[PDB]
Formats: sequence, structure tokens, C-alpha cells
Amino acid sequence: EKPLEELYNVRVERNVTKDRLMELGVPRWSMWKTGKCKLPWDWHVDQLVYIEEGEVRVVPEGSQRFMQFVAGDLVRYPKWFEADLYFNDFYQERYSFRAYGD
Amino acid sequence: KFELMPPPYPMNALEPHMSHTTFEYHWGKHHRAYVDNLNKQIDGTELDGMTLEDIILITYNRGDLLPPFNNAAQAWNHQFFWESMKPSGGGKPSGELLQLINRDFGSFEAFVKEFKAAAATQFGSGWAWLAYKANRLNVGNTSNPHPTDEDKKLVVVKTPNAVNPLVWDYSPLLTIDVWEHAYYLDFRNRRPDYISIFMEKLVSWEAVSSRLEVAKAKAAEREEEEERKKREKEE
Amino acid sequence: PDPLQERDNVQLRIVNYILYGNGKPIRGISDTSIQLVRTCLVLNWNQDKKSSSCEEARASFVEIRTNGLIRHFLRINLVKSPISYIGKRNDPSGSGLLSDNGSDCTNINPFSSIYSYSKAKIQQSINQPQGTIHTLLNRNKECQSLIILSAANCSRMGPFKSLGPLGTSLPIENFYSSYHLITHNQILVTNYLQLDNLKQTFQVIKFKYYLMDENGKIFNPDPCRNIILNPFNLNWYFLHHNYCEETSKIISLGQFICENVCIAKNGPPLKSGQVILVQVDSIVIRSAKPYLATPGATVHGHYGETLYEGDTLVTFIYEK
Amino acid sequence: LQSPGIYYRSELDHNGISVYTGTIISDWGGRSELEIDRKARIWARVSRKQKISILVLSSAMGLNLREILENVCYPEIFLSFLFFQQRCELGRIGRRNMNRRLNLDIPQNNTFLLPRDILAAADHLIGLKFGMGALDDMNHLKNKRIR
Amino acid sequence: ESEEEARRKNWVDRGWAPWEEILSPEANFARKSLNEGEEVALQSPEAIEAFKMLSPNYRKKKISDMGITEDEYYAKQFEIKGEIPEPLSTMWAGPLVVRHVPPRDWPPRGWEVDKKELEFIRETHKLQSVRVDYDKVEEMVKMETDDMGLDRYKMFLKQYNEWVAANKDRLEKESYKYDQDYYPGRRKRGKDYQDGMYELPFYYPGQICAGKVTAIHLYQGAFVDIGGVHDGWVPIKRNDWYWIRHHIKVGMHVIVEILAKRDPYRFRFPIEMRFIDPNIDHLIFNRFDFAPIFHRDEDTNLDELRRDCGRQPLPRKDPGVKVEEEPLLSNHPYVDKLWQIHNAEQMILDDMEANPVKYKGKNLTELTDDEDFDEENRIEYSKAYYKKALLPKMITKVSVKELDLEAAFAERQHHNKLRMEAQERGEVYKIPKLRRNIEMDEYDFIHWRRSLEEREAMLRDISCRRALGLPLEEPGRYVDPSAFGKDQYDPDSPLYRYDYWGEPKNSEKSKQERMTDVHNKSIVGKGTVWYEMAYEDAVKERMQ
Amino acid sequence: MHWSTDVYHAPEFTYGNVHLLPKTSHLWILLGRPCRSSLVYLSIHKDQD
Amino acid sequence: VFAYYGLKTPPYKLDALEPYMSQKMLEVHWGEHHRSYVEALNKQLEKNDILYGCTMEELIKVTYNNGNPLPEFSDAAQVWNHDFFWESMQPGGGDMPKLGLLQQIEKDFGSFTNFREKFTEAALALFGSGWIWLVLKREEKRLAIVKTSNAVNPLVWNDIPLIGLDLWEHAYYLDYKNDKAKYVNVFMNHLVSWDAALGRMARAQAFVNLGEPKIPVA
Repeated sequence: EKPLEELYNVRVERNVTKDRLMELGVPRWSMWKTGKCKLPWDWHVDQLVYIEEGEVRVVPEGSQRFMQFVAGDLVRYPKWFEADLYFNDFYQERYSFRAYGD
Repeated sequence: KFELMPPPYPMNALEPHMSHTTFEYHWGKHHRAYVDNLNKQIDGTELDGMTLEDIILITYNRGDLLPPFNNAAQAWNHQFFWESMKPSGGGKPSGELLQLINRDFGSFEAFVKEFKAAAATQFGSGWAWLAYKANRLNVGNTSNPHPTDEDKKLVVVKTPNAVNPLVWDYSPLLTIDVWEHAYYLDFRNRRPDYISIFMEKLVSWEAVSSRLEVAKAKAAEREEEEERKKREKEE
Repeated sequence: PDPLQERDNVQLRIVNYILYGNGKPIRGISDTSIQLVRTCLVLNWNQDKKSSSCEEARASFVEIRTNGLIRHFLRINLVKSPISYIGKRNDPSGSGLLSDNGSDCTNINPFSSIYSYSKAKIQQSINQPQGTIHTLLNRNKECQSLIILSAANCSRMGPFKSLGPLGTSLPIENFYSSYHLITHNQILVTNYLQLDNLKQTFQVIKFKYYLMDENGKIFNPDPCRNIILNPFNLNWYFLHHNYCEETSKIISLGQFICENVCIAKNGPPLKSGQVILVQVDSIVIRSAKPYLATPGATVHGHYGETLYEGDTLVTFIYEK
Repeated sequence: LQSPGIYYRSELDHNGISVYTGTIISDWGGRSELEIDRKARIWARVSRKQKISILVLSSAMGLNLREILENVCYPEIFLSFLFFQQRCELGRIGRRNMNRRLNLDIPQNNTFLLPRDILAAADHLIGLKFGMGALDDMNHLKNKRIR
Repeated sequence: ESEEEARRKNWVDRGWAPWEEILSPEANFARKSLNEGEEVALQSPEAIEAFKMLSPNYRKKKISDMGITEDEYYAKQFEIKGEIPEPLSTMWAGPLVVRHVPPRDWPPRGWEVDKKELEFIRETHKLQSVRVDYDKVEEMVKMETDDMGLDRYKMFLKQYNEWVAANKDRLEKESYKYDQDYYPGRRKRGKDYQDGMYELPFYYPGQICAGKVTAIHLYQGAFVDIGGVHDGWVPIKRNDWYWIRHHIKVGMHVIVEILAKRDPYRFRFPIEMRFIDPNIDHLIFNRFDFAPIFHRDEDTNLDELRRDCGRQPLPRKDPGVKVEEEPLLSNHPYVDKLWQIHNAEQMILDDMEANPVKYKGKNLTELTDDEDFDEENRIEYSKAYYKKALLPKMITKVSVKELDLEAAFAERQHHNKLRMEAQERGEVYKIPKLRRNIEMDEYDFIHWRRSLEEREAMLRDISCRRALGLPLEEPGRYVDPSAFGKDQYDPDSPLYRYDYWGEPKNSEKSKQERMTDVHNKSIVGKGTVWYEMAYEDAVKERMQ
Repeated sequence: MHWSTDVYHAPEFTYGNVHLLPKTSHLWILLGRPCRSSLVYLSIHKDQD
Repeated sequence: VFAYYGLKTPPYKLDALEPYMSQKMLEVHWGEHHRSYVEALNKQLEKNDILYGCTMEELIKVTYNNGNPLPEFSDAAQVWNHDFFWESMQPGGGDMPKLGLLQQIEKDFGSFTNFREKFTEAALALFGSGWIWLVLKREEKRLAIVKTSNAVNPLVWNDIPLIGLDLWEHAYYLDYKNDKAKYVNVFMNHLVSWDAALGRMARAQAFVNLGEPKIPVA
């Protein structure tokens, strides 16, 4: 019922504004890229991700259900979060690892 | 027996904006309590006789903060903070810095508005920082393949209570005291108003340039030591 | 050789040893020349100083197939003695009995979910017991155990034959008063407060209800009297405080009833047990079976012990 | 023939309270005896001599006195109290029987008189003295094997 | 232990309570008689009466003497022995002042109503900060009516009325599907559903309400009717009921206060409450830690479930390592496809390049490995080949479309020309890297930065948390290894393993012996090792 | 197991499960299915679920 | 738009506790910091409906997220804490706990002085801005002295707070800019309400029962 995101606390902003992104140094973030691959990652600190081209399906460990991300979104994955990240096509990604505080 | 430094600037009658009374409380009272306590604790200490930087590093003690870290960090923090202030000198620092700023923040103004945000980030006692990226990776695949320039970065961090980037080895340049004792008197909880003033009316931009120079020098020394290590490995 | 490589457990080493023993020359064949020095490569897992480690390594052929052309690179992989990943990041990518099988949710691709749908379709196991979990309070200090209760165990013995939210309390100007607890406790009042108003009738007061409007004025139709406002209607009605209750309980909760006893001359509760649910026209009983022990015997068990079938309950001593 | 395993017998005692005993049949045929008297004895009866210490055998295994205490229930009673070639091999049949009688779950490939077992045996031996136990019937066919 | 102490332990710990036993005319005889002895004249007075009552006539005659109807005898059998507690008297503290505040979470998730109205509704939430004084209340009381405007509440009331209309039906259908049989606390339906029964958005915590007890359960608690589709639960359990029964009975009229509202699907008893009118707090010693839930048919992930309920994390064994210091990870997922692809492209290109017949009739831009090939179909494991040994042989299909053949062919030419000049040189051509090889490092490169960025941050967090007095690892994910106990141990510390005394341990299991057998074949002479080297060291020696 | 009355509350000897009886009593065995639980289970299997 | 909103005046007059505390210190604390705290929350709340509808207790607890506070944690925690602080102080001070709390204090922590000593000492230690509290622990059924850095209240770990003090600098600076010991000593000796605590114990007794069951003899 509740979307999976709320349960797992991955807060997202959809279709982020250019002005908003003007703030927060969205530009100059480190970049990542992939084609078709699956990654198992456990985040030990929070990540702020501005995906752009990349599309990712996150299946929380054990789930038979997934969270799908497309276009321009900014997702803050939680500390201690463990999930599997699966992508079938081109990926772009900007990443800042925000520790406590910002 | 660490230095109870008399304040570097005239201090008392130095600035109209900062009260002499406020100064008396900040330096006269806090330092004195810190230093005697630091001294008291360091009585019979093998640690005694080390540098302040050494004692701070030592008692932070990595994962577990040990008993003496708090006192020392603050003593050092207070005087380092002191260095940043100027008798009415501020604005548009230029030199290596201006070149560095546009490289990162993109404008001196941009850095200023970015630094201004720190007022919000502390949420309590602490110190905001401007720092250098001479950072030692301590484990595993520590070395950087394709090692290249721009590795250097001018970084701004937020530290709660007793924290100095030395603990994580980022070279500190400038500091502000967000701990209420420092600004409460002149403005009662108006941290936004106090901040910009510090940013413009009283910060020795040149002291920060000197510090930047010192940091560049230290980084160079470190790379030289690395080259020495490489030579030893070759031989 | 690659610029970026990551530390790995496997330790490849090469051992070159002399062919023959020193001081003894073997005969040399005219056709084939002797090999003075030889070399070999060995694969040994890295071993911790504290615990010796023996390599567990197997090689299986793998092929890259393109237009029926085979790349004969058989990878050799080392299976770690530790069963599982410390962390998902460090995890082996594949952890399944069969790579081909798509039954596992992890095995099903995120991109194509057909295998996952098939797994979802399969029904849950019927092995489980379908009931309320009853936890043993007795075993709480020790390892706890569970009893699962169901219909087989509990049965409905007897077929047999104005109200709502009054409001929310308003915060208090005189905090020091003990008025904040809405009602007092007859036994525990003494510790909080000396009983000055105990002498007064209806304690401090009987029910006294006053409704406050959004504006701030208190409107009660009769201040001394108790009247209430029902929310939906918005009219005013009394609460039947007296309640008109005249109920006598023939069977009370927790009583144990033996067989062949009659509550009335109808419907004998033919089941021993403890009443566990009393409702208006029914009672539910959990089954029990009685056992008699004469003085001089032994009961093997503590009060809330779980006895499985076949376990001795009592021992009697008889004189032949 | 009798199967390898641990068997508990209660020998009625000539004086006062009855003695209890355990025994370990093996493929070799060596039998291992442990006994508890009215005063807790936990004494091996393998030696013709009356007293041999089961605890000493546990110490021979390198177990700490402290380690033993943590492992055994009924610690106080044992506190108050303060080969390999033949007997120590138990066949697969021998191991399974041991695991069933004294609940243990050492895996089947293991086929040895590992020390934990000896401790468990002592623990059961005292439980009988307090009433919590079963004395075995050796004529039952669960205890016999066919060649 | 004295009996007095033991009786305590059994009550507090193991649940003992001396409940009543209703027995047959014959069982009573049994309990009283056996005390005396065997085959002996019964002397105790109680026994003699028990003998006489095994006869039906004596019982009826005796009851008539007691002057009660037949029904009365039956009732006295079910009576409560022991001390009978005094009745409990209600003491009210001070007056009650209340306002009908609209439920805070009015919107049921998913119903949209006009915003301005909502804003109006939520104004009231602000008004509760005011403080009024009880003593002067009497004076302000206007017995008069018609001057009260609960406009905000009234607006909410209209709003709700619409809501009920829309989903009454949906709500009954949903219950039937997910709840088979009614138990107290679940939606009333059918003959049960009289209209006017309040629904769930109406109730919010903190409300004071009026009700009647409809049920008592020994292992769960009292159930009260508050005028709504769902009943309310006051939690009382087990031994406590021994005394509480004398004070809470079915059909009593009680006053209660809501302390929680929860979802019907996950939580068994939706509304939790406490008794206000009869204060029974002295008596409730045993309590529920977490509220009861339904483990429904659909859920497969325990972890997802823990989150919806509120329960602590499932435990895992604690890991010895501190990840404050651990090696960085420098490998890339997409790399797998590439090493598989760079070779794949080259292998197809090489086949055409090496053979003139293959080259003829072949177009670099477009080629097909097979007309019907499917990569998914190709994946397989085959043990048939026994050339070196019989073992699985995987097959991976490279989509012809995927391969960048034309680019490879162009690259190969430059490479073969280089090879041809090398042939003129007479020195075998060696190529250190190909662009594809360079790419491998490039895709790989981003990862080094990933670890770094994180690790650095982590360092920053460790310290931030360590000074802020916050939690380092999940509260509850990791538990002491020792606490889980009695697991079989490979080590000899729990003695699970066997150390050796007077022991051959002839069961090497060919752990080294089988390996030695293979060694002997390779190296029949037991030669001293003239040279030993690591592969990496050897590569370094070749480079330098 | 349940005994309302007539069984000595105190275990007979220091370390065992034997309780003796002063006068004649009935011991009741109440019926339910006994299942066994891991520490893992105990966290998500709670009372009255 | 706002719930858990509103500024609730302190129960006492703003300048009522004059000898011990200046009107100034009180006026500023309620007037500026507290008011700011409330307003902030309200706006933060407007955005998400789901968190609008939560018990205060629940809101503080939901937001903590087992150690990763969500963005809204601070405002709520601080408003609740400040409101609590106001119930703790009174138009007077307490020589000692009366009635039941005395029996408890004696049992769990020595004698009243013995307790004070632990209390004063613990108080000295906190480094930075934090609050100190006296609480009841549900599971172990004993009173305890607990110290939390920054915002965190003792509600987050399911304990029931009886009294609480603000060790944040703004609270004690105006009068004694650097006399820490003074604010502490005065409060305990002269500016705390024992009565309020006893009253709070009373509601607590519904949730945790301290006492012994009547065990029937049979």
C-alpha cells in the first residue's frame, strides 16, 4: 500500500528544478557510469545522487518488489541501507556522500 | 604548561563591534579554566611536553575519545580562531586564494554565501572550518592510480563541540566560534547578523593566505618524503 | 597486468626444485636430454597465523560462444570457508544452488520479473499450525518456547440464546493541582496526596462536564447536572451512568470445569478445561484432561512446563 | 551383537543408596565406565582401582577448569567435587547412538570420542541421582546390530 | 526455599494462580477419601458426606432442606472461593473540561477535499495551547445555549459524512476478502452492521469515551464497545485476572480513554484504551511489550514486516572486524561485460582477419553470429567434455549486434601493419594495451573515487557521531556471538573438536596426502627448491 | 501443566523438577502444540500474534 | 497548517521567579528561542501530511529513525523539551521530595543528598549543549539519572521523564555568563518543583507499577 520508499526511508525529489539545483552545488559532483550491470551495495554513509541519464531498479534485500528511478531525480539513500542495484542501460550519476550535518 | 598567550591583537579596545567585556569573558575566563585544567590533567603526564597538536591528536585517540582531548582541542581551537581575526582587515582576499576560489566555489562571493550557510548547520556548540586537502589515506588501496592535479581542494566543514580537521588531517585555515558564549552578548541569538559581520568587518584574510602558504609547503614536504620513500624502495 | 587491482586472498607462488638428488647422477638417455633445473607453479590459499587455511579450489570450463566458436578459458575459483558475506558489498555475486534456476527472488532479474512472478504464484506451506502464538512466561528467564493454539484445542460451549467520544481534555492553568490525572485510585491515592476532600461527598465531585467552544466560552446546559453532547447529532443527551446492570455470572473466567457437570439441566459442558473467553451468549473452553495423584507421589515438572507426548507425568509406588 | 554407544545402568547398592554407571561400547569392544556414588563421585571405573578421575581426563583434553564450568549444567555439584587408538573411535553407528542418547549434534563425518561428550555423560549421570533420567534396556533391539 | 518464597516465584514468574475446580459428585469423593487410607472405615466428616452424595436422592432431599430451587444448587457450585475483594469506589479528581477537537489526521489517505476548507479545519489544532483554570470555571458557566459555534468541527462533520458515503461498500468487501471470521476487534459486518456505527477516521488518541464491556479474554484483555465498527481493547493478561474479575464484568458501563489508533490490516486490535472510571491500576502487573499483529499470507520479507509494525531488527551475529579500517574496493561490475566483450569482438574479427576465405563475403559493419541465437537460451552448464577432465562448461552468447566489429576491424589493420613492420624488424610484435584495455581502466576508475568519497565521509561521521553521543551500528542488528549458544564448533575451545592425546589422527583424509600424491607426480624427485617466487614478484623482475 | 492446589511449591531437592504432594490432587494438562524457536524467531513472533 | 503548534505560556508569570532568575533571561528564552522553535516546526509540517498526524510522543520517536534523525527531529524535540522545562521550575523551590518520591529516591539512589551528589556531579560533566533528566525505566522499574547531548529527550528510548534541566548556554548565560555551577546549585536548592514531579509520577504509575502483588495462600 504505502510505497516501498516511505517504508525504507529513501526520500526522493522528482523532476528537480534548475533553480533548486542551482543551489547545493549540484554541479561538480563526482560522476559514475554503467551499461548493463547489477551491484550489491551497503551504504555506510548517506549518498545524495543526481542520476541524469542513468536508470536504476533497487530491490531491497529479499524483496519481490522494486523501486524504479528515471530521468532527473535526487535520491538520498539511507545510512545502514542494504539493497541490490540493477541497471540494463546507459548510466550517468552525480554523487555526494553527505555525512552527518550536511 | 602550554601557552596562555596574551591575545595577539590589542583585543580590549581593538574593535567597537566586539565588546571588551565579551572579550574578557571569552579569553579571560574560558582560556584560564581550560589552561589550568589542561595543566592539571597533564600533571605527571608522559604526554606532557608534547605539542598541542600532538596532545590533541593523542587523546582524541581515534575511535574512542580519551579523557584529555576535549580540553586541548578547545585551547588550540580558541587560539587558532584567534589567528583568523584581524584589527579591521577584511574583504576580497586575493592571491593564491582568488585563483583557488574560482576553481572551487566559482566566486569570492559564492564562497561567502556558501560560508554564510554555516550558521544553520551547527545546531549547538561547535566550530565551522575552511581547510585544505592534504589528506593521508590510511589503509588498503591507499595510493591513487592516475595521480593528478586538482586533487587539492578547498573544503568547508562543520565540527561539533571539540573537533579540529587535524583529527581527520585536513589542513585547517580559518575558524569561527559558534558556541554561544562567543556571540551571545553582543547579539542575543542573532547568529545570522553576527556571521556576515565577522565575514566582512574582521577576518585577517591575509593570515589565511599565510596559512595557505604554510599548507602548500607542508603538502610539498609530504610529497618529498614520499619521493624519499620511493627512493628507499628502489635502493 | 592492469593499473587498478584489488587485494585478494589467493596466493600464487612458483616452486623450482632440482630434478635429481645431490651427489647421485642418474643415467642419461641418448635420445632425450636431462632436465637439470625445473620449475612449477602452486596455488595455496593465504593462511591466517592463528588458524591454518587449506585451499578449496575447483576449476570448471567456461566458454564464450559466438557463431559456435569456443573460448576455452576455464576459470578456477576458490570457495571461501566462511559461508556468507560479511557485507553485501563484499558478497559473492552468486549465491544459489543452481545458477540456471530462476525461482529465487534474487535470481529473477530486476529488469525481467517473470521468474519472480512464478515464485510469487507458488502457495505457502501448509506445515504451519494456523493459530495464536502463546508465549511461555515461565521460560522467559531461560530459552523461551512457544505453544500455538487453535481450533482443535478451543471450542464454543454455549450456544445459549449514546456511546462514543465525549471530547478531549483541556490543558491546565494550575499545574500544581493533582487535577490533571482525571480520576484517582482508591488504593494508590495516599502516596500522591493526603485525603482532604475524601470527607467531601462524591469525593471532590461527581461527574462535572463543561464544553468549551472555539471562541472560548464554556456552555453547559445545566452546570450542576451531568449532560453530554453527542457528536453526530449535536443535540444533548444524558449518559445512563447508573447503567441498569443486573448481571450474575454463572461461569467466571478462569474456572476449570470437569466432565459430566451441568450448569443447568441442559447443554452439559462436556469438555474439561478453563474458560478462556466469556461473551454475552457464549463461553469458550480450552481443553484439559484431569489426572489424579495420591499422596506419596512425584510430579515431574515445573508449573508451566511443556510436556510432549510420552513424557512421564507422575510416578506412583504400589505394594505387590 | 551389542551396538556401540552409551548405556546407563543403575546398580542397586549393597549399602544404602544405589550406584549408577555409564558405559561406552565400541567397534574395538573396549567399554568405558563412569560412576557417581551417594557422595558425588564422577569416578572412572575403567581402572581396576576404585578411584580414577573423569575430571582429570577432561583436563587431559586441555579444557580449563573454567571452561568445564561454563559447559556443564549442575555446576555446583561438580564444583563441590573440586586409549585413543581403541576406545576413542566410535563407528558411524556408534556416533549416531551417542548423539541420540545425550542430545548432541556433532556432525556424522565426525567419528571420535571428542571430549564434550564425556562432559555430557557426566551431566546425565548426576541427573539420574536427582530423578531426571532413563535407565536403558540392553535387550532391546535398538541397542543391537546385525552383521 | 520456604514455601512462602516459592509461592511468590511461581506467581511472578511461572503464572500460578489457584483457580477454582468444579467437580463431579464422584471426583469430590475421590479427593476427600484417598487422604484417609485404603479399605478403612472412613472417619473424616467430609468424606462421609461425599459418600452420601453419590446418591441422587440425597442431593435433592438435602437441597430442599437448604430451601433453594434446583437452579440455585447449580449456581453455588460455580462460586468463588477464597477472600472476596471489597468493591471499588470511583473517585473523581476535579472537573472535566473538554472540546470536540477534530481528528488530527483527518484525511484518510487518498481522499481529496478543498484545501481552503481544510485550512479552516486545522485552525483548531492551534487553539489547544491556551490554559484555563479549573477553580473559576463554575462562574463562567452559562447554562444558556445557542451561542456556541463549533464551526470548524461542523465543517469536519460535513466532510466526514461524505466520506462515509463513498466507501462504505468498498470497506465491507475488503473485510470479507482479508478476514474470514469475526473476532472481537474486527469489522462488524452483515447482521451486525447497523447504520450509525462510527468509522475509524473519527477517533483520535486522547479522546474520552463511553462504553460497555462485550467480552473478557484471559490471555488478551477486555473488549469494549464505543459506538463504532471496531471494538476497543484494554490490555489485561493472565494471573492478574484473578483479582480483576471481581471488578470488571461483562455488561458494565465504563469510561475509557484512547491511547492509540492503528491500522486494521497489520494490527489485530485496532484501538487501544485504558480504563478511566474503574481504576484498576494497582492490579495490572503484567504487560504487553509490543502490540499483536497479523502475519498474513502475502508477506515474504521479514525485514519489510519489521518496519510496518515497529519492531526491532532481526538479529545477526556480530562481526569481529571494524570497518573503520578495511581495504578499499577497486573493481567494476560493467567490467565483466567488457572483458567478455573486447575479447568477443576481437575473436570474431580475428576469425575473418586470419582467414582469407572468412574475410571474403564478410562485412565489418554488419555480421550475424547466428540467425536464431538467443543469449538467454545460450546460458548453460555442460560436463560432457572429458579432454582434460569432465566438468561443467558454460556457454555465453555474444549478440552479433552488440559486437562493435567494424571498429575492431579498423583497429586491427593498424595493428597488423604494426605487426608487419615488426616482421620486417624480425622482432615479434608485442602490443601493451588496446583501447578496449584502456577503457577497462576507465570504467574502473570511477569506482576508486566512489570508495574514497565514502570512506572519507565515513571518517567524518565516525567522529561526528562519537562526540554527539549517537549510535554507531544499528541498534539491534548485531548481537553478541556468545549469546546465541550451543552451536557446533569447529574449534577446540568449547571442546567440540578433539585435541589429540596418544592419537595417530590417521584420518588425514588425504587433506595433504592426496595433494602430496599429485605433487609427487609432478616432482618425483624430492628436490630442494632452487627458486621460489610470487607471480607478481616475477612480473616485477621481468619489468625491471 | 496446571495445579490449582495441593502440590508443594518448593522443588524437592535443590536441582531438579520433582515436586511432592501433601494431600490428593488433580494435575491438568492443558492442550496446545509445542513448537521450538530460534532467537531469530523470537524477535518477530510475539505473544498473541 | 500547524499542530503541536502554539506557544503555551509558561504556567507562571514571566517575571515571577525574580530573585533567582531575571525577567530578562526568562523573557528572551520563551520569547525568542522557543517561539522560533515552534514556528519552524509548523512550516516543516505543512509539507507532509503523514507526519502531521502523529502523537507528539510519536513524532519525536518516528523522527529519530533509530539513530538517523530525519529532517524534522530537532524542532519537535526542542519544543517538547522546552515545554517540559517550564513544568519543572516553580514559584519556589523544594527543600525535599514529599511523600512517595522520597521513599523511591531513598530506595533507588541512596538518600536525597546522596542523590543530589550524583546529580550535581553528572551535571558537571556534560560537555556542550544538552539537557539532564531524572526518569523512570519501564522494564527495570527503577528511577535513573540520564544525560542526553543536544536535542534528544528520554522519550526516544521509552523511559518516562520526571524532571528536566536545560544545560544549553542560552539558558544560564545572561545572569551568570560563565558561572555554570550557579545555575545548577540554585535550581536544585531553590528553583525546582518537587510537587510537579510527584504529579508526573502519578500518571506514570498507570504505565509502570511499582509494588507487590497479593499472593493467595494455597
